[PDB]
Amino acid sequence: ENALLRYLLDK
Amino acid sequence: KPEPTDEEWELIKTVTEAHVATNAQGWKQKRKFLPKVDLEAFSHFTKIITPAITRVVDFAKKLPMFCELPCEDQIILLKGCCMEIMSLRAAVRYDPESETLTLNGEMAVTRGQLKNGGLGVVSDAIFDLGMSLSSFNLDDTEVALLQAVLLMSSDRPGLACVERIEKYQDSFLLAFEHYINYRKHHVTHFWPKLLMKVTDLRMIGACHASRFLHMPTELFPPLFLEVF
Ligand SMILES: CCOc1nc(C(=O)NCC(=O)O)c(O)c2ccc(Oc3c(C)cc(C(=O)c4cc(C)cc(C)c4)cc3C)cc12
Repeated sequence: ENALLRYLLDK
Repeated sequence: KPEPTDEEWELIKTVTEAHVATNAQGWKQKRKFLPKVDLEAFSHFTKIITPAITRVVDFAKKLPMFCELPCEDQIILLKGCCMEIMSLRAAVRYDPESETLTLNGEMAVTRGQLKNGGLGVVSDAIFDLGMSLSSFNLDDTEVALLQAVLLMSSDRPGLACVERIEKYQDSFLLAFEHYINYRKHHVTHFWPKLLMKVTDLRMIGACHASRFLHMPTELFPPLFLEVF
């Protein structure tokens, strides 16, 4: 649930 | 005709750079012409989707205004404009001689490949945009500014900061037109016609979303699925 997006956004 | 202010010159520098930095091989030299709908067509395309989505994510992150929003807002803004931006980015790379779009700065596709590759009528829409964008002679600042307008869209379902986001888009819209004024394109009613292209790009993004409601999901790259 937007886990990969969430990652790419925080990093 | 009002030309860009100094705070606006800096906002143009900010966006142009973030776009140039996230735009593949800014490329005509490093090309690779590719050869009910064959999932073999999917392979070449879904494999190039993730690097393209990522570049959009990277462009977003390099605009301070975007980084100032809550993550759940950033997610919604990136979902809503990713295909719109990948689509503008291919359309400005339409070559009327080959009649091709350049994806990821290297792969040259045709109307037919992209459509039978699974895009359907959205393929005709993107080719038509590219064809009609040839006489516009959009430079890297104009493209980056279109991208910021699509990104900063206040009407996306679920948004929390509708008011802040709208305020940012008004900003880019004014810098964009004052820069358009500064550039004096040899095309009539240039600013109006651009706003019409923005609607063409937003139709592309709404139809792609609708065409992704097709039956398995594990066959589709995972970032593609997270940006519908
Ligand atoms: C051309 C402008 O859009 C694009 N632009 C670029 C690009 O140049 N990006 C520049 C940049 O960001 O630097 C691409 O690399 C693209 C790769 C695949 C693609 O098309 C797709 C295809 C070919 C199939 C699918 C699908 O899996 C699928 C989609 C729908 C709507 C329906 C069904 C059934 C399947 C999804 C997409 C995005 C579209 C791309």
